[PDB]
Amino acid sequence: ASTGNRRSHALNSTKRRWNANLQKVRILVDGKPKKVWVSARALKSGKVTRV
Amino acid sequence: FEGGQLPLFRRLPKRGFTNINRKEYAIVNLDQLNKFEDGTEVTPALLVESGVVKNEKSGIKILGNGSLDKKLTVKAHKFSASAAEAIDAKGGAHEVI
Amino acid sequence: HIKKGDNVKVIAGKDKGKEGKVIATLPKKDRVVVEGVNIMKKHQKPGILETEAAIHVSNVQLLDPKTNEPTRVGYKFVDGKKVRIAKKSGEEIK
Amino acid sequence: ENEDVNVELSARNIPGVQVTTAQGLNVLDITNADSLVITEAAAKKVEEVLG
RNA sequence: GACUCGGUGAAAUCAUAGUACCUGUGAAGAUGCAGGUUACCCGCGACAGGACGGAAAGACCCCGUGGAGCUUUACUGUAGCC
RNA sequence: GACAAUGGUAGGAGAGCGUUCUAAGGGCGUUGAAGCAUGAUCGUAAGGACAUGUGGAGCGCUUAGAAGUGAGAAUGCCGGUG
RNA sequence: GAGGGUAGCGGAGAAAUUCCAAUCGAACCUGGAGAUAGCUGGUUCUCUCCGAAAUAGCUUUAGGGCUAGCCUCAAGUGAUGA
RNA sequence: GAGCUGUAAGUAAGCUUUGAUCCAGAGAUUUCCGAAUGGGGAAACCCAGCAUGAGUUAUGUCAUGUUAUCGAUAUGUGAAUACAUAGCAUAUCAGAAGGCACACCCGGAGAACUGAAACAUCUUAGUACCCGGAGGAAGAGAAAGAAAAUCGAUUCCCUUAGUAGCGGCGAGCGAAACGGGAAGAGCCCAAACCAACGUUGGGGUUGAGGACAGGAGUUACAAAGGACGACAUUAGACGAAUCAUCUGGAAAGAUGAAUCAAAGAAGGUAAUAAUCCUGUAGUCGAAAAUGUUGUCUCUCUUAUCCUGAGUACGACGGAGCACGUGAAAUUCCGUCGGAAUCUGGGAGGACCAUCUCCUAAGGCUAAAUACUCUCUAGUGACCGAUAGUGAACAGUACCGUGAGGGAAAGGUGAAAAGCACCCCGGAAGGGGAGUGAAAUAGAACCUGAAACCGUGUGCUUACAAGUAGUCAGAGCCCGUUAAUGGGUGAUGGCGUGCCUUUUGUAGAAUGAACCGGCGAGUUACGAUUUGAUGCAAGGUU
Ligand SMILES: [K+]
Ligand SMILES: [K+]
Ligand SMILES: [Mg+2]
Ligand SMILES: [Mg+2]
Ligand SMILES: [Mg+2]
Ligand SMILES: [Mg+2]
Ligand SMILES: [Mg+2]
Ligand SMILES: [Mg+2]
Ligand SMILES: [Mg+2]
Ligand SMILES: [Mg+2]
Ligand SMILES: [Mg+2]
Ligand SMILES: [Mg+2]
Ligand SMILES: [Mg+2]
Ligand SMILES: [Mg+2]
Ligand SMILES: [Mg+2]
Ligand SMILES: [Mg+2]
Ligand SMILES: [Mg+2]
Ligand SMILES: [Mg+2]
Ligand SMILES: [Mg+2]
Ligand SMILES: [Mg+2]
Ligand SMILES: [Mg+2]
Ligand SMILES: [Mg+2]
Ligand SMILES: [Mg+2]
Ligand SMILES: [Mg+2]
Ligand SMILES: [Mg+2]
Ligand SMILES: [Mg+2]
Ligand SMILES: [Mg+2]
Ligand SMILES: [Mg+2]
Ligand SMILES: [Mg+2]
Ligand SMILES: [Mg+2]
Ligand SMILES: [Mg+2]
Ligand SMILES: [Mg+2]
Ligand SMILES: [Mg+2]
Ligand SMILES: [Mg+2]
Ligand SMILES: [Mg+2]
Ligand SMILES: [Mg+2]
Ligand SMILES: [Mg+2]
Ligand SMILES: [Mg+2]
Ligand SMILES: [Mg+2]
Ligand SMILES: [Mg+2]
Ligand SMILES: [Mg+2]
Ligand SMILES: [Mg+2]
Ligand SMILES: [Mg+2]
Ligand SMILES: [Mg+2]
Ligand SMILES: [Mg+2]
Ligand SMILES: [Mg+2]
Ligand SMILES: [Mg+2]
Ligand SMILES: [Mg+2]
Ligand SMILES: [Mg+2]
Ligand SMILES: [Mg+2]
Ligand SMILES: [Mg+2]
Ligand SMILES: [Mg+2]
Ligand SMILES: [Mg+2]
Ligand SMILES: [Mg+2]
Ligand SMILES: [Mg+2]
Ligand SMILES: [Mg+2]
Ligand SMILES: [Mg+2]
Ligand SMILES: [Mg+2]
Ligand SMILES: [Mg+2]
Ligand SMILES: [Mg+2]
Ligand SMILES: [Mg+2]
Ligand SMILES: [Mg+2]
Ligand SMILES: [Mg+2]
Ligand SMILES: [Mg+2]
Ligand SMILES: [Mg+2]
Ligand SMILES: [Mg+2]
Ligand SMILES: [Mg+2]
Ligand SMILES: [Mg+2]
Ligand SMILES: [Mg+2]
Ligand SMILES: [Mg+2]
Ligand SMILES: [Mg+2]
Repeated sequence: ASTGNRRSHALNSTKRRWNANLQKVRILVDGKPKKVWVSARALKSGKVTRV
Repeated sequence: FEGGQLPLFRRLPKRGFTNINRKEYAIVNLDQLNKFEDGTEVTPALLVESGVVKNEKSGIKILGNGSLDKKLTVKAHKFSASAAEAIDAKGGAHEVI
Repeated sequence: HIKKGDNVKVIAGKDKGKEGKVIATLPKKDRVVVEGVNIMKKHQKPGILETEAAIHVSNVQLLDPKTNEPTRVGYKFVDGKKVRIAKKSGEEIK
Repeated sequence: ENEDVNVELSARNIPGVQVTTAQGLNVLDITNADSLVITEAAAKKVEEVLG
């Protein structure tokens, strides 16, 4: 997750974060099936296949 | 700071712009061409070598201040009208380079 | 370069010009005790002891074997040994 | 004229005597001296360099 | 307790002080200025009218484009929630 | 020689005194340096000498250079002593 | 009574702005940090010449500032000063 | 190469030319705590298991090794559950942990006082602090670049330039390319395509290339080693030349006469030394270990297809770019969408077309550069004991529950010769006598200012009203840097300290008990002006 700013209309700055769209799925890590937190963009990409 | 009275450089407006492609020429007047012998061929290299022009800038321009009493051949990027007239009148020639 | 048993001349101090045997050497302090030189009178509690007090080694000088004149001493090698030799003459020092 | 090692070594320990080359001439050294002893070649080189 | 004697022995304060009163003068309430009046030098026990007595760079009051806590239908935000 | 001018806060201008260090020159000092103390001394001022005592090993002068360069006040800091 | 827990943008409070290691409207220590201080106080040798102002205008300005006015120093100009 | 058993005196007992103490290289030993790791624990302690060994009839006791957790490898064994897996037991490895000068470096995260003469955008500032990771440097780096006549990786210095630009267009913020320099170095893959049984080899690496058709090296470009030599470092050795007199306690000073110098740096020696000592110039030296290094060696080598895909890119929200969303290109992050395939793709500050330059979405790379807890050798118009480190003798004493704060304190003499002995005194302390040049150098020890405290007395003072002085002035007492002198002062005139701040202060407005020390316009870089100086249509780097 990256840090940045939330900006008001008067441009007042407040620190905020951008979180990943993590989804808890099972992806068979190192041969062994395992439920892990994985980003939806990573699931779209195709490097990680569920089940 | 004027103690809270609106300062002078705020009560006055901004004016104009700056040209990015502004061309500025090194200038040689007629009176500076009098140091060369009769029949000389004047060139930016010769003007630089002789100390007439330190920084060449966008090019050399000949202007018409002073009197030209020596016949010359002048090769410069720009000439003022009086410079060309006084160079040619004294029997010399000029070329635009 | 000044050793116990040496015959030395005192070249500075109260007893300048006197000769004596080097009784003791205090190399850490660079001082020697010369017999008959720098006699102090100390108040012994359980009289007045009269005994030599050390003087700086630079106030004594060796005497040359030949001329019997004061001499600085150099060093030379003879069959893997360092031997004191006089500057004035060059003869080895006892 | 140039770095003369034997002259420099012979004159080094004499108090009041200083040795320099023609290139090494400086105002403090000349001003301090009461007299200048310069060789013919060194004089010629000085005359050449200083015009 | 105070007071006298033996022992021991601080403190706040303090421009230098041989430090009178009256009427006046004066930054408009004087030991210290003017004119008078009064007064030999040095202690000790007492009293508190003055030294605008000591203590704390007035808490009141005003001022600083000083601070802090608090309020709200002041401004601008924001945790959170819908 | 003969005329003028010379009170002064904020403040402007000028010229100097003294302190430590440096360079060069020239000097002093156990027949007693610096420091300290006393004095009836000199200079327009800041200040400079000399003599004597104390002290016991360093220190002036000239020209120029450089500054941690001059205290009476900050309810200043430290020490000593009232 | 003993052994433990809650910590300062916080705890705890039968509620007093009450307690949190002898001053709590926001503990203590260190750092940012020589915060900032249009406010108060202080600012060290000498002499020589000149010598103000406490006004106007504008100013979230009124015990601050800016320009002008008044001081000084230096060059000019020369009748323009009284 | 003769002393030695630390500081560090004192004995006692010893060691040492049969070579000690001491110095350097390398070894051996190295309790306990601490990441601390057998378990526990209020660090420096308590309590164990297992194997082996002492001891005891035997138990108790002891010695040695081994036993943390997470990783790694390999042997089994075993669920829910049939195969399996998870899990469990055992052996082997000793990979991680923690620390720091963690100063410099990279990254994560990130204020506020402050400036804007208020303040929110902005600024302070991507600074302080916190956290993570390392190295001797790090980072960057081999053009989808700078540009517009061409250059050719990165970095760093000068300059461009306080320019262009950004900016409640306020306060402020603020480049880059060109040019001049330091240094200089280039490379490896993925892919197509072959050989073999998708995985290994071969091959290939770009601005058009590829597929297909001896010379280089462990500093990147592959990686381990030996032989000999060199140098340097870590102990050391040699190393010229002066005598006399004088004053003195002492000579190095003065005086006279000499000498050496590749050595006249410096320090010491009883005062100030080129020639007395330690040294200096110069020369020499390593058993051992450690480096850097050269040669030999030793290694390796001789446009048909492809060219990085959830990528580039786009929307929305942000951030980084000098640049605040703006005409905002260029770089990155989250969410969501989402290409092209040499007739390709990217940039040249919106964007389009042409032109020009380049070839992203894989990786590696020395040097020039940053810093100093350190080490070695040196330096200073730097301090000299209230200075200089807080600390010359201390992170101690002391203060605090703790984090933490944090002092004061240097000098006998040349040499202890540190006062035998006598006298008063319980002692302390003195007076003599001695030592010493000096004892008013006697350890509270160089010099010894002032405040302050005493003893003696030349003049003066008990009828007097006061910022203590000043001007006048008898009397008395002295006699000097010998000056129309010094001390004191009956009596008379005049006279409300200083500083600050004020219209104005004796002020009853402020400040100071006194004395001493310390204590406030400085420096750097820019600007402007004046004086000085050099040159001058040139001046200057
Ligand atoms: K000596
Ligand atoms: K008052
Ligand atoms: Mg009673
Ligand atoms: Mg009593
Ligand atoms: Mg008055
Ligand atoms: Mg009145
Ligand atoms: Mg009255
Ligand atoms: Mg009166
Ligand atoms: Mg009384
Ligand atoms: Mg009273
Ligand atoms: Mg009062
Ligand atoms: Mg007040
Ligand atoms: Mg108040
Ligand atoms: Mg009141
Ligand atoms: Mg005057
Ligand atoms: Mg007058
Ligand atoms: Mg001035
Ligand atoms: Mg002056
Ligand atoms: Mg002066
Ligand atoms: Mg001095
Ligand atoms: Mg000062
Ligand atoms: Mg004071
Ligand atoms: Mg007192
Ligand atoms: Mg806490
Ligand atoms: Mg309560
Ligand atoms: Mg209360
Ligand atoms: Mg209340
Ligand atoms: Mg309390
Ligand atoms: Mg700050
Ligand atoms: Mg402050
Ligand atoms: Mg006047
Ligand atoms: Mg007024
Ligand atoms: Mg306004
Ligand atoms: Mg341990
Ligand atoms: Mg343990
Ligand atoms: Mg443990
Ligand atoms: Mg391991
Ligand atoms: Mg391990
Ligand atoms: Mg580290
Ligand atoms: Mg680190
Ligand atoms: Mg502000
Ligand atoms: Mg860290
Ligand atoms: Mg780290
Ligand atoms: Mg030697
Ligand atoms: Mg010698
Ligand atoms: Mg002699
Ligand atoms: Mg590519
Ligand atoms: Mg941005
Ligand atoms: Mg950008
Ligand atoms: Mg942009
Ligand atoms: Mg783009
Ligand atoms: Mg002192
Ligand atoms: Mg100190
Ligand atoms: Mg005695
Ligand atoms: Mg006695
Ligand atoms: Mg006696
Ligand atoms: Mg005595
Ligand atoms: Mg004395
Ligand atoms: Mg003394
Ligand atoms: Mg009477
Ligand atoms: Mg009388
Ligand atoms: Mg009176
Ligand atoms: Mg009077
Ligand atoms: Mg006034
Ligand atoms: Mg008033
Ligand atoms: Mg007064
Ligand atoms: Mg009064
Ligand atoms: Mg006041
Ligand atoms: Mg007071
Ligand atoms: Mg004082
Ligand atoms: Mg200033």
